Amino acid sequence: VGKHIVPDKPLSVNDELMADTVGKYEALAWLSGGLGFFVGLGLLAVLNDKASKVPFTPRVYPYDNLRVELGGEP
Amino acid sequence: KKMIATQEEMSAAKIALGSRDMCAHLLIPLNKCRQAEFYLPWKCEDERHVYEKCEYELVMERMLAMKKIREEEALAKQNK
Amino acid sequence: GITYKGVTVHTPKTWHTVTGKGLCAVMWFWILYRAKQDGPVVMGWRHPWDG
Amino acid sequence: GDFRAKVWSMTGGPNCRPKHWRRNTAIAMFGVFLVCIPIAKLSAKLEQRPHMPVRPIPSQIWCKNFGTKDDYEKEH
Amino acid sequence: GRKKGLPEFEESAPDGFDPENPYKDPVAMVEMREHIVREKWIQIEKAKILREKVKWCYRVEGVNHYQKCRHLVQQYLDSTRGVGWGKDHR
Amino acid sequence: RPKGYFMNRTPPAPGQSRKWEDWELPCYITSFLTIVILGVGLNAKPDLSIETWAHQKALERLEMEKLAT
Amino acid sequence: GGGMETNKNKFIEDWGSARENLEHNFRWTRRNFALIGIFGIALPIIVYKGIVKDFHMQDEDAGRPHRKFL
Amino acid sequence: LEHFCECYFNLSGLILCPVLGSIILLFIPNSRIRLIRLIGLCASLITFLYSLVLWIQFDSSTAKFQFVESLRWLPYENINFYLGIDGISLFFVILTTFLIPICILVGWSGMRSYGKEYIIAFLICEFLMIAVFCMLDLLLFYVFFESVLIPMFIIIGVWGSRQRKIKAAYQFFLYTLLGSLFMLLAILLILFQTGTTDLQILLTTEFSERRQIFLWIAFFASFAVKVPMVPVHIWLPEAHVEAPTAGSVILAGILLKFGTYGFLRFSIPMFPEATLCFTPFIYTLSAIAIIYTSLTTLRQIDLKKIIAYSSVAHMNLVTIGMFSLNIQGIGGSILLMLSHGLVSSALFLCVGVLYDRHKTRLVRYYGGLVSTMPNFSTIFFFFTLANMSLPGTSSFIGEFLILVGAFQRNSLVATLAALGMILGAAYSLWLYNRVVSGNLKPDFLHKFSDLNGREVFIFIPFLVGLVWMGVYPKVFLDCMHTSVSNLVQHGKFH
Repeated sequence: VGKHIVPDKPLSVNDELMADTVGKYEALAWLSGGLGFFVGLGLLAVLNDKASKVPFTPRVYPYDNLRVELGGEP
Repeated sequence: KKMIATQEEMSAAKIALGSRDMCAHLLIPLNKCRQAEFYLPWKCEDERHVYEKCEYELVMERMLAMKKIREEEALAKQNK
Repeated sequence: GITYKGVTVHTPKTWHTVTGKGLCAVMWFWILYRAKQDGPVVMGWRHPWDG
Repeated sequence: GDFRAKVWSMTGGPNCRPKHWRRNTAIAMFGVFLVCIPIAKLSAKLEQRPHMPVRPIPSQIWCKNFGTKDDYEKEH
Repeated sequence: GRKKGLPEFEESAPDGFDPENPYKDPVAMVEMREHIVREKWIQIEKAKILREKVKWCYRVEGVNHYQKCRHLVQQYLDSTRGVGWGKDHR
Repeated sequence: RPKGYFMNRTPPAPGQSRKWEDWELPCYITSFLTIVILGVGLNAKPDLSIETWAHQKALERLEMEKLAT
Repeated sequence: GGGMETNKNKFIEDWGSARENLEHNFRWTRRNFALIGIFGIALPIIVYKGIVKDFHMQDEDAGRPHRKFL
Repeated sequence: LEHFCECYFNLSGLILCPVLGSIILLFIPNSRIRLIRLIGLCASLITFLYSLVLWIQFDSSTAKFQFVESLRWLPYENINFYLGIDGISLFFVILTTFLIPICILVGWSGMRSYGKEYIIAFLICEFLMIAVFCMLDLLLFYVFFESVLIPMFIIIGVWGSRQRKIKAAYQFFLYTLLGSLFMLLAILLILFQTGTTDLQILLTTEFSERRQIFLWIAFFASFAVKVPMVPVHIWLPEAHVEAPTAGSVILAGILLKFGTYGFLRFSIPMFPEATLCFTPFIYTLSAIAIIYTSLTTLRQIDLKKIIAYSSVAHMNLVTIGMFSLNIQGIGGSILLMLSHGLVSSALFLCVGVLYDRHKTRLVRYYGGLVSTMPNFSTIFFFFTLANMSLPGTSSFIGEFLILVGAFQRNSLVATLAALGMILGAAYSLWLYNRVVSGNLKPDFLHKFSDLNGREVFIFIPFLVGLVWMGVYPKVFLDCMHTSVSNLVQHGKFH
């Protein structure tokens, strides 16, 4: 805006392309811990087995559980 | 509770495949007014309440059915 | 506007105060009314088909 | 700003205040309504309603394609 | 100059083609390739017409499409297997 | 008046007209011919595409095999 | 002050000309052996075998012997 | 056997038109600039109109070569040659005839210093290129293609911008000559079997599997230098960048198509068994090139180097579709060919507009051009979108139809090819924003001019072309499907 800076020093090769308080691999370590929270909860859902604790039977629909209405051979 | 609404009647009322249960008969007059009364919540309260009473009893029956099954797993377990 | 050691805060316009008060008031009246009719139902005490 | 006053753009540029913008705006409104005419006739000729509505609708006046696709074994 | 109307082609496969030896009659080998292309295009348009029936069956019948369009779906799916130049050879 | 000039050409003297550059007339004439040769020619040429022929052939073969058995 | 042509910058132009003459600086270092080995030979081969195996799996899925290639 | 066509509009007159223009210009004094310019422009325009009429009388039901006409070489009549087009080559002739007048119009302002030599070279290029697209013989294809090297060499070396044009022209001529010589070896190999090089005949002659493989490899070497394919693609950057704007337009819009057209006209149909055995090999090279050269495009700092590097990625998607050997693959490959010949040329035209005023190609010098060149910025953005295969543009039609064709043959190559969508969008938008968006840099550039009347007219047929094929590609697909269908069915009988 005010004044673009004219180079006075040789430009680097990766100059066309050129997160401050935390390092690179440390950030990955923290993020894997957060993704480890999601994995841990998924395993608890496996061990909870809410499928083995359903308080009602599966629905049973009339006319052969809607065989013809669901596209089954008349 | 026995099927009252036949396949043709449910097909004629274009009933969603998930709602062809045992209270399909009470749904047809409920949906008929819903289209007629612009799906307004403060209308068809009578037709809605009979249908909701149905779908509640069907769930309770299937809840009672599972209670008996739950009460039979323990019979096997204590007789191990 | 009312000045207090340099800072001045202008009084809001009348219909902005009225509309803000009224619309929230309709909301409170809406909630108290719907709690009157559905509070028992959602609290589980009764059923819509009871009667 | 300063040089932007010598720059021609279709959108008008920064701070565009044409002197006759009202008569221009209405001429635009008449044009768009005119273009909306052939679009409506093409739409009404191209609309297809397989099911008769439960109640009469605005489109039962300008559109004549109601309940015509019943024999879908003949579609080609 | 060309006469007004649709193009006309011989309906039957060129006699002179030998399936065991196709590089024996040069003229027939070419007219046979053209015939096969035209035959395949008829099958493609055959399925495309069957696709239109399924489309409007689904649109007309609504939630009753599974029981009502069952036959049209079967016909259309059978036609698309071994059609054109897609994932089926012959 | 608008800001700037369309295509950055200063207007001619008042009462006069812009002088057309040498390329304008041959390019404008060709553009008109291009529209007329394609806009009318493409719509007037017969529909000899293979798809159009096979669609008619598919309708009759479906007719002959449905009317017959 | 005058002329539409850009006011060249010696460092930008040296930057620009360095890029155009990169083949003059190529030395067979360990880094280049690895990069050319991994990305000039190994990766093309892995991709080719994945593509061929994709055909072969289609062959056995359709009850047909594996297609010879190359 | 004389095969003279009954049609009034035939291939011979279209061939002769630019030849007559060139012969007329050699004798006109260079002092008569106005006359030279108008003669060249009118000749090119007449040729374009003739090609449109050739489109009008086209039959989209036949698989037989159309407007077929013969030219005798000897009174012994042993060696007789034929001209003809089909659904595969018609649109390439029309594109050549459309692009040549654009090239004459681009250098209109500098024609005082160019001269008749500039218009003559482009007219001779046009005549040779149309001839190449219209041949039914392997031998004449070789002669006329090998002949295009001389005028392109002259165009690059004389009207190129910097002294790098020397190296660029050298590399162009030598790479193309190597490929052409390999094709010549294949043409003599075929001749020894057949006794002839006539396309209609060799389409009816069976080749042994071993000879099919060997002939395919010699045809491959020729066509793959012109595609271009990795690793013989490195001549294209220097050549396309160092050339003048019209030279770049011809190089990328027409000359690049000769290799993929040679795959469709000769290699694929003539050797159907060899084509199948080499499909995984073609898929690997094409997929590597799309991924590698797109990532290279990201890191280029030159306006023209970015656009030129983009063409390598697009042409290798074209090879993927044409080797899928189905209707969507081949039809998509042809449509992308024509669309690329429009989008790439227009993008080269956009950069040429900027280089004509400012005489720099470095991206870092530009920036903030939206506030000084809004009309150029709007046109630059549209063709930037067309280079990303945006739906609505012509290049999306070819791109998706190829991905459909590749998916039904190999899912893996379709997935690797579809990565062009992510990478192609990355560099295209990065280029547009670094040039047009942002703030001006008055230390580098402080004097600007938007597009003039001639530059605006140049872009209009390009804008109409991409939108037209983008939203209604049926006019093109209708005239191609019969020839495309017979290309796919060639070699099998079930």
